[PDB]
Amino acid sequence: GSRRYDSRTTIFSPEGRLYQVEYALESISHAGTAIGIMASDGIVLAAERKVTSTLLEQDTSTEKLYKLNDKIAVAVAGLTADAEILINTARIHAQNYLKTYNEDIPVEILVRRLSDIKQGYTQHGGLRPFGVSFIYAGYDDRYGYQLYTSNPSGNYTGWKAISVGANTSAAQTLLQMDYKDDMKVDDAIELALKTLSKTTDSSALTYDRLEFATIRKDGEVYQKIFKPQEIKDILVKTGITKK
Amino acid sequence: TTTLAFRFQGGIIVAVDSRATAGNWVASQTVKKVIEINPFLLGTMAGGAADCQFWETWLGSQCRLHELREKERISVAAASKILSNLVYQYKGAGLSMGTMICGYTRKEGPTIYYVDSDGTRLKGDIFCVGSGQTFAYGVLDSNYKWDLSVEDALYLGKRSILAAAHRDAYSGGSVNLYHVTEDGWIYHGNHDVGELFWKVKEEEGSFNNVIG
Amino acid sequence: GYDRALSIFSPDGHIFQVEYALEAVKRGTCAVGVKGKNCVVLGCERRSTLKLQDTRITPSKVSKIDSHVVLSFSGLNADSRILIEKARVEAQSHRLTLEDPVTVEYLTRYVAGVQQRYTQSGGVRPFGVSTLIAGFDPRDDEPKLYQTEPSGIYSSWSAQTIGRNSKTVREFLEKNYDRKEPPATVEECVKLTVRSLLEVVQTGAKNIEITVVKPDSDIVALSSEEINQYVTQIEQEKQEQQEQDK
Amino acid sequence: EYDRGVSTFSPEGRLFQVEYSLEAIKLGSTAIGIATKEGVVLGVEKRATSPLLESDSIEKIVEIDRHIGCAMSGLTADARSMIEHARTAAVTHNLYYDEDINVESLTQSVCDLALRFGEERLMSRPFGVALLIAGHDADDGYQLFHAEPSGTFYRYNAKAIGSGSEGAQAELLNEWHSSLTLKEAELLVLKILKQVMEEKLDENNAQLSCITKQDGFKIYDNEKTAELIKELKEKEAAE
Amino acid sequence: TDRYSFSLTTFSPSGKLGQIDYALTAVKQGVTSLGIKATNGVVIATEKKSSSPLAMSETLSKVSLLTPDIGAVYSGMGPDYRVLVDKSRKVAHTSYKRIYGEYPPTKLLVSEVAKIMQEATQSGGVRPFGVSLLIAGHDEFNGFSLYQVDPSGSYFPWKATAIGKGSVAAKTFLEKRWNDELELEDAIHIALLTLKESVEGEFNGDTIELAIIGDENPDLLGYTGIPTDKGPRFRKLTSQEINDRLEAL
Amino acid sequence: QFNPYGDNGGTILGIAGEDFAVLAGDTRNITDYSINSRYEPKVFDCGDNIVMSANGFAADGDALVKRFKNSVKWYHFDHNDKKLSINSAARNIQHLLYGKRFFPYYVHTIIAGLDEDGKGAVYSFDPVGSYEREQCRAGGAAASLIMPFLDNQVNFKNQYEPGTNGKVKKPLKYLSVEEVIKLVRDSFTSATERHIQVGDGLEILIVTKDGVRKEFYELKRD
Amino acid sequence: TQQPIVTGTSVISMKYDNGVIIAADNLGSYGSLLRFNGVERLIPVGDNTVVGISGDISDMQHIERLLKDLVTENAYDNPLADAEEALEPSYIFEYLATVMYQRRSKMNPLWNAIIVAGVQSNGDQFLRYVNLLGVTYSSPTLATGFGAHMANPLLRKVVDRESDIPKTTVQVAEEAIVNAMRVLYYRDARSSRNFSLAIIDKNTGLTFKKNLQVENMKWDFAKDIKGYGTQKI
Amino acid sequence: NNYDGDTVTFSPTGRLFQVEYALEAIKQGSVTVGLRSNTHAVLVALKRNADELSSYQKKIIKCDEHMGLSLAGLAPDARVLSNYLRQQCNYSSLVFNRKLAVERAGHLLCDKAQKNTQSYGGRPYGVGLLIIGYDKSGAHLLEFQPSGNVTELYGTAIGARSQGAKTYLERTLDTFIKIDGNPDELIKAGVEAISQSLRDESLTVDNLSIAIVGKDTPFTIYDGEAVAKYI
Ligand SMILES: C/C=C\NC(=O)[C@H]1NC(=O)[C@H](CC(N)=O)NC(=O)[C@@H](NC(=O)C(=O)[C@H](C)CC)Cc2ccc(O)c(c2)-c2cccc3c2NC(=O)[C@@]3(O)[C@@H]1O
Ligand SMILES: [Mg+2]
Ligand SMILES: [Mg+2]
Repeated sequence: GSRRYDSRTTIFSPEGRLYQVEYALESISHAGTAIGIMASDGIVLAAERKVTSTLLEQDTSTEKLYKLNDKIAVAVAGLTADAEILINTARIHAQNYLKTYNEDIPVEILVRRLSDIKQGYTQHGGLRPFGVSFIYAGYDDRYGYQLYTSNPSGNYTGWKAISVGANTSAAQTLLQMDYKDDMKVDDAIELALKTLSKTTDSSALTYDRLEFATIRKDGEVYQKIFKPQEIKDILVKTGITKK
Repeated sequence: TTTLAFRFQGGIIVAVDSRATAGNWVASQTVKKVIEINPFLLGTMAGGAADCQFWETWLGSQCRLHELREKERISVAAASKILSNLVYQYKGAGLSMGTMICGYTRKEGPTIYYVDSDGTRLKGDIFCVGSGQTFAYGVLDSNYKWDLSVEDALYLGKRSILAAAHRDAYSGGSVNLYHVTEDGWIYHGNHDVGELFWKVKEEEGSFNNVIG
Repeated sequence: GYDRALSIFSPDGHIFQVEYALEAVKRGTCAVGVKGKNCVVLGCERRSTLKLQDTRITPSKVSKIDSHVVLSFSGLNADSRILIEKARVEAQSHRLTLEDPVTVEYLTRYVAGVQQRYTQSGGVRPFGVSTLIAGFDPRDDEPKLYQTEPSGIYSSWSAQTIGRNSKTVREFLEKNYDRKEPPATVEECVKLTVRSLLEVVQTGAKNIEITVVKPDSDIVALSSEEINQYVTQIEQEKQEQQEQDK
Repeated sequence: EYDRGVSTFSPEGRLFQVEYSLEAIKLGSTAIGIATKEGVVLGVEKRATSPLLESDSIEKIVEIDRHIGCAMSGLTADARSMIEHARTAAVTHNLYYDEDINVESLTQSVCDLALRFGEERLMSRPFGVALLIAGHDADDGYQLFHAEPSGTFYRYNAKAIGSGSEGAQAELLNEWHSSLTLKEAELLVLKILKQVMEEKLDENNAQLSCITKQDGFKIYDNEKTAELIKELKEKEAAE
Repeated sequence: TDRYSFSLTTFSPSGKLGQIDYALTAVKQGVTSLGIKATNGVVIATEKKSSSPLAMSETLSKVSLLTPDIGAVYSGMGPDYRVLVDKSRKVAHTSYKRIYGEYPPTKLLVSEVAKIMQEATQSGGVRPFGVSLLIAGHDEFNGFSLYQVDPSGSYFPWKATAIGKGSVAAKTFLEKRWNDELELEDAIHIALLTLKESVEGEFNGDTIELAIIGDENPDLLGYTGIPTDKGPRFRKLTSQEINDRLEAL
Repeated sequence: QFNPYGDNGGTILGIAGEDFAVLAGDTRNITDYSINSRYEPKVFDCGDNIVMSANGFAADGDALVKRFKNSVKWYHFDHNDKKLSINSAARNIQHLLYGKRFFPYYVHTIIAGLDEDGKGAVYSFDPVGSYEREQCRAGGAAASLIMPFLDNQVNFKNQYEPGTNGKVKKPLKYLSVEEVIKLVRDSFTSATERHIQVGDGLEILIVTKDGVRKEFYELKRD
Repeated sequence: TQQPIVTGTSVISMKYDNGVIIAADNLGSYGSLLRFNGVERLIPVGDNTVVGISGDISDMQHIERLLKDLVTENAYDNPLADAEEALEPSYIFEYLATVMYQRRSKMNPLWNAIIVAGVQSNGDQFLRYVNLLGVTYSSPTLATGFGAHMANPLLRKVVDRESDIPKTTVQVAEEAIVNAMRVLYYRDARSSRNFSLAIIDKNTGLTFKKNLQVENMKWDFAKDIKGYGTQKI
Repeated sequence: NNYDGDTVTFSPTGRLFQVEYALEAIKQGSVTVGLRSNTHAVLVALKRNADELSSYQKKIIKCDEHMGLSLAGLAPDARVLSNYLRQQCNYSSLVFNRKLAVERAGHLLCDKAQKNTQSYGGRPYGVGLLIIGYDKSGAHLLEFQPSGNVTELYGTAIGARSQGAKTYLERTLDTFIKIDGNPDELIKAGVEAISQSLRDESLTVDNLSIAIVGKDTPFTIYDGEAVAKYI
């Protein structure tokens, strides 16, 4: 009957690879570039909008950076709708942890929950995996600031600076070249902006094609999503653009 | 019903009566209230007859399963907690069972657990359960010593069951006596209360109020 | 509702999904386990690809199931977390229902049964992970080391490696592991572990990660500095051997 | 490819997965059982993959009950659930009837699980392991059964399964008689295993076990098996 | 029963999701529909191409009301649009009004319909929706908004855009003609001009649908006496109004 | 208001001999102060030399007997037609009864037959399955009237050797089949005399190593 | 059913040398109100079985439908439904009794007392009883309700044992049944003068008499009864 | 060809192939013959051993004291169907105090197999059955095929070389149909019928199984020395 139409998403290749996982990674390779950099006093997320038009309302547009929690945010690379499904689930899990323990959820717990959801989609159900890669930028009182990365394979890793999406190899090479363990948050902003401007397939890096976020620090952290005017200001300040 | 079990230097002594009553009518006096779970574990049948018998036989089956799975004797704590979890899963459903699981293992030594239908699981040294638990408790607590010989401990358990059978109306029939060492349990005979009373009265100088 | 039989037999008698999971294990990082006289040592290779990783938050290859037993793995990281979580839950359940922590063989048997079930259920692919489970039984000082394979096969080992280039490290161990004289002290065991890894790691001590398990729940992961000291001693001895030959 | 049903009948009137599991068993380790009026002996080739493997952890002979033992040949991981079900069935029959379950009844209950596969009353694939179930009951005395993933079971006076089964079976067919003793059965199992094993048979790559009405199911420790191997060497060097 | 538990939309080795691209292509082959956001309201418009001249075009509405202040137009497969508008009308109550006592904001209703379409692209035994939606809404805190929803489940906020056959040309005309200081009538005029560019047949108030999310019309509320309750903002223009604004041009 | 239980009276008695067993019961079935039937047997042969009775609620008794006969049929079917030992039947009946632990079969159960050693055997079960093997056991309405009498004439209780001044008890012996039949008939006649629910007829099933035979005897009808 | 509403009174039945006789009044009582007349409580099944139901009339109609469905199902794929493979009285009984005991065990019984009377294929007389509790008993005389109290002594005077069945003629049994019906009409407040009577003879077959009435009633002595003790006029 | 993957797929000629593959599985099984007179019904089966150290697979199953069957093909499917038939006889005897009619048993088996020969994921049964019984109509012999076709016959045979036994029964029909009240003669007739289907084999006490049912004769199986008088 229906056996003739099953794509069998959760099967191994003769080489020992998950077909749909590799294909989702290839899909995300064509998506926008998102870069996270964790300095000693903050975390910076910078993403490039693949969808660009002169009539695109960028004021109310959020296609790359989403707030999971007052302490945790995510940069997205890939299918926006699958990412939003996973983001809704992550927000629900974070609030469940908050209701259970009366303490904000640690970053790795949420990251592992999302990664296990992704993994379960790659081992059973016969359903397609989520074509989304996440860069988590979070803060908690245990590990301080934290940068994580998760892919459709269900694997999650921790990074000082990381990039997902298009041209991740050149971005990672540039970061390894210019990253320093002692650098501050503004240095991370400059490094992320320069890496994006040097790894963008577009002509130039402008405010309309950028989303920016900073998790900074009292005993309180501030999660600031940059507005288009703030993005243009930081672009003209870091020397990438002229005004 | 009167059941007692206590651990001493020689091992564990278990002693039960054999009377089963439905009100004022003694249904039987040949009841075996010591359930031979396995050659190393014993259980006392106090409370609901069918409940205790059925669930302790099921406990023996589960112990055999554990031994087949782990190639090792099940610990007294493990079997007692199996029975406790079962009865707790059947809590409020109407089960009435106050039992003692007694065993002698290498890891735990001599060990006695009290498991009741209310889910209570208590590791102990001297336990009496049943309608005549008070009488056996009195006798034991008065004459208990860890340094008792096997003979003296057996006689003490038998005498406590005898006192219970005498005073308590719902306890009687005959006394079943077991001695549990590390190599397993040993049956030490069924003693008819009717004749045991006269024997103990003549030899002990007790029960002077009764005339014979 | 998805019950597609993915792990099925081939005309020659093979279950190709299990063998492909084994190949996925082969593509994973190398891990090794060695039995001492009073300890068990687990070594694991770290991906020397990117230097931007955060060593404080990245999940380590050696994971604790209970206070006395640890589990390393080779293969898909995503599939490993499922096994680790199930193993920890079963360890707590065995503590709760038995009032005695799991034996290493029991936890290994549970993991192997989970994997075998995953090799014989509909709509489910087998785990692309092969694990090494090491520890000490409760109230026992004898070392315990076991290996579990995606097919569900589990077996005890004096010393065993699984992952990339596992054949080379296994040859090294079969040459250098004396069953008659196991590594007496912890230092000898850790040195043998690092020597086993150095035949394949080739890059440096930062890739090698070491964990030591000693009886009564004495589990400690060695810092990169101590591992580097061990590698430096081994390299100095190697130079001494190259100069004595001359 | 994977485009036909797992319960599909071959044009010759056979199930694909059953025959393929039989092939998988043919690719397994050797297991030989011999039944005599004094007991049933089961021997298995451990077939360790590397010298670093501890041969003690190769349990290919298991105890179903005091009166029923079982040896496996093939995908031994698949046999874990089968052994668990067999043990549970034995203890459950004991609880229900205050008696030991008959050997043939246990073998039939185990075989009943074989064809419960297909596309939650079904599993994905048949088992990839054959079983030698030996035992003793008061009705039919000592019994040995071969249980296949085809749901079919046969009572053998002597049966060998796994790699090198054909030659071992022929040797059994020529060397077995109704007056064989227990020690003779042990020596015969040892000899045939040594013949079919690629490695030299010693007390570490082979394992012996027996089932007697008195002592039950006893797996021979390596020392007694080694002494029996020495006896067999003395018998062969002087024959 | 439904044995199609496996996904029908999977990743190709090229990384493309096949059924999503095919549904987007089917959308591109659909009748043009556009939306233009102004300073005092939003306008959505489309061509009412009928199958037969015997058919009554008024009985088939391509511009539907989702909530009293949120409407939607489409380009693609009519039946998919009908089932999506029904699902959206119901989800507006179940996942907002019945919980918060207020009509959902435009962004959240768009997100809910996008979640429906994403599940259609990912669930088992289903093909993605062969439509692209332009949803124009107004809420008190975010003001006026215009969103586009694609078969993939993605959505984007637009100052002005179009979809369908003449999508590219329409978008170019809007890029050339739009500004952030436009009144509602100016946006209606620009939409009518773009549609006249995108239509070959007759162009009158009887062959084009056009609705506006503008001011509150208390005459359409149906009851008087509650000052806090004001009229709905969604209003579909009558054929007479469209013909008047066409003769004006 | 619906009471799912009822009482049909009746009295059954089982005595175990050295090489025989006997299970007898009155044939009277009643309800309140009226007689429903004067010959409704409740002692059934279930095969394999196992006689069974479940006295009390006649519906529950018939149900339990039917279920046990079905269990014996399936036991023969599933286990190479193996004969069901009396202890195995007793354990199976315990499990059958305890299956309805919270909706008990309002019946006291008594089975009789021969054990594996060829000796007579009788097993008694309470409504929820508590089972015990006993030499003699009576159940039902007149149970309280018959069980003491048995103690005086079967187990020789309170009977001491004459002239020994109560020092030596009466030597226990194995009663012949004729003696146990005499005792059963006297017990049932006394029950008919003193109990209103016992009478009409007495049916005895005798299980020997040659099979099961019947013996019917009239009783008073008042 | 937890409480009967419309109720049917007594049913009586006995055995005779060649078969069985059953009878029941035609009254449906709404408690104390004699609400419905002409309510047939004897249901014939084939040419060898009659089922007499007493109790809740709704459950009686349910059992009627069940018996009709059982006949229809036995007719299916059965070329011998006319002969060897026709519904025997024992089959119909055992089915009804299983149903009654099941309904009892589910705590929702059929508030009825049923008497199945017929002749088997071999000519043997079958007479058995079931109730809402599932209790089954068989006797040469069987009755429900007040029947079991009053008709049973009169009917047992004719057939006290099985040995009296061969000696009892059809006329004697029918006369005894009519006398029992008259006695019930005398001393049963929920009885009816109109009743129905079925005779299942292994030779004559099934004879079904409806609209029968109680005749030869003695009421003259009522004229002499005055007051309750001391009164004379 | 391309229409043999499922039992849910119809061939262009209107043929369900998986059912024919099951029938072929039966054909390659052992030979079992059935024959009945007016008073008795006999099943004669030739059991087959793997080798000389193995036992002979049982081919006759007892369903009830008045009905039994012999199998040819997959023993597991035979056991499943015989267990279902036991359940149906048990249900009849418990709910209706009535011996199950053989014809109704055949109807139930037919519908049970058809349930498998029309639905996805389910394979047809792989065994043919010969059911003997004695109901109120008399002696009955039925042949059941996993296609769902059950046919009542005076005699028949299934398995390897079954055509010889079938032709023998066709020739000897008027002879054996009149063997009433003599069990041993019908047993010998069945033995001759099954011998008409032997090639390089001879009937021994170990390979022969017999089953007899009829009036005042419950379904009884004869194996081992019990068949020595018929060889
Ligand atoms: C035997 C050694 C220790 N146990 C006892 O000694 C105890 N049980 C018995 O005697 C008898 C056995 C017999 N053959 O008589 N059990 C029943 O009768 C059964 N009742 C029934 O079926 C009924 O509901 C009808 C009303 C009776 C015909 C089983 C049962 C059910 C629910 C219960 O809550 C209990 C027992 C129960 C629990 C705690 C203590 C006692 C219990 N019941 C009592 O009677 C007693 O008090 C006695 O102590
Ligand atoms: Mg009386
Ligand atoms: Mg009287």
